[PDB]
Amino acid sequence: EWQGLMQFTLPVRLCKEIELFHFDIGPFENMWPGIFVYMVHRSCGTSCFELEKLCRFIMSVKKNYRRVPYHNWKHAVTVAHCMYAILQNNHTLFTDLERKGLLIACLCHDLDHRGFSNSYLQKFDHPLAALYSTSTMEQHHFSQTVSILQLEGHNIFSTLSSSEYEQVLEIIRKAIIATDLALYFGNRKQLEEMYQTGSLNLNNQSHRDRVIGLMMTACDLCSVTKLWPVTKLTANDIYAEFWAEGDEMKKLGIQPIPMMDRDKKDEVPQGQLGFYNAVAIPCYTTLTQILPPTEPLLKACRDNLSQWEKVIRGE
Ligand SMILES: Cn1ccc2ncnc(Oc3ccc(Nc4nc5ccccc5[nH]4)cc3)c21
Ligand SMILES: [Mg+2]
Ligand SMILES: [Zn+2]
Repeated sequence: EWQGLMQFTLPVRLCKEIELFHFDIGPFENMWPGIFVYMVHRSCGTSCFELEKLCRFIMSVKKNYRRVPYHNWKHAVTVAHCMYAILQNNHTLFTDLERKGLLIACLCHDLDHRGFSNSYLQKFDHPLAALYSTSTMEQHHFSQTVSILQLEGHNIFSTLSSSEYEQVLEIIRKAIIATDLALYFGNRKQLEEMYQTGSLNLNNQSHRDRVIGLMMTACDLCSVTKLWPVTKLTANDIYAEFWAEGDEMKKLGIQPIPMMDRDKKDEVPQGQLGFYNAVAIPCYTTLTQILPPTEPLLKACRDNLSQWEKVIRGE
């Protein structure tokens, strides 16, 4: 498996399209791992990692994604691609070590996701909720990454110094924890505060960490920044999984919130519009303000929002 991956070269007809924010990995399933290789080479250099160790890592990450409807291997690569495009349009603002870490983090941010929310696992007293009280799945996701890195021939940061190793693990740690949507609101409120007061300093490490946190959220939800046909199909995958979580509550004899209730299928468009306005728009809006080149994401988000309006209005 990892043998054929090293030989892979990306089709030339996709060299300029892959750089676009709205790029859809959808119809390139068996190219996905090589696409991640491509992106890492272009953003961090070809002589950044040993190819063998990197390919072993990608393949092990792949297999440790469960066959769930949304939080699966495809989602990982999609989030990784969004991050790539962000980093490519903001060349100088991020260090070499941050580029390596963030792309790895995006690929690993949902490792061994069971298809259940933190809310579900905490309610029903899951061993993972017993272990990690808050940001349950996210701490597991990172745990999983560490385990994979500590496998033989999988340590892709082996060439980095002892000091550089513990720095990139912290960058990875924070980026993955930040993908907990519950933490997003506080983060974005703080970043908006700093912008309008003009107290935002990118020399400030804790300010850097916050900006990165927002980038993680923006990449995580980047399905809303694709073209309407792609976005609509991704919406189907999210709800299929949400509804599967809903069914598991019904089997336990407990009625789930309408978001996860499949009998509330009609209220999906209204739920979507609400989500775009409350969560998606402010996200990409604040990100655009901090990183102006990321504007095509906001533009793309506005487009889809208006499409859900047409749905609600029946057009
Ligand atoms: C996580 N995620 C990543 C990308 C992405 N794209 C779209 N939706 C996402 O997640 C949701 C899904 C649903 C809701 N709300 C909701 N309210 C409802 C009320 C009734 C019925 C369904 C309802 N659904 C909010 C967020 C996405
Ligand atoms: Mg997650
Ligand atoms: Zn995710």
